[PDB]
Amino acid sequence: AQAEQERIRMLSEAKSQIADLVTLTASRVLGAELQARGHDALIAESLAAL
Amino acid sequence: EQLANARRDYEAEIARARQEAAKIVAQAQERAKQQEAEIIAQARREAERLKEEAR
Repeated sequence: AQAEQERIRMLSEAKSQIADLVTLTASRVLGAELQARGHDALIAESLAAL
Repeated sequence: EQLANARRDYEAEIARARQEAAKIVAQAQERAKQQEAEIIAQARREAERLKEEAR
């Protein structure tokens, strides 16, 4: 049981790293795709909200 | 004579019991320590190996 817990401990850091990396790559896709989709066209949403 | 005869048997029976029981001590301690060390060995065989395989 303790060895299973210890393996999960290493997996827990790996799982958190995997989740953070996946979400950061999803964000960077927006960041990379932002230049092609439009660099400064985001002001339209803010004008409607404000 | 009766007092001496009783004393001889009492002296013969008094001493040897502790020495004979000491024959227990070696074997019983060896068994108990070996089995506790086997418990430790069973605990340690999984601890390192499962972590290495889980890596």
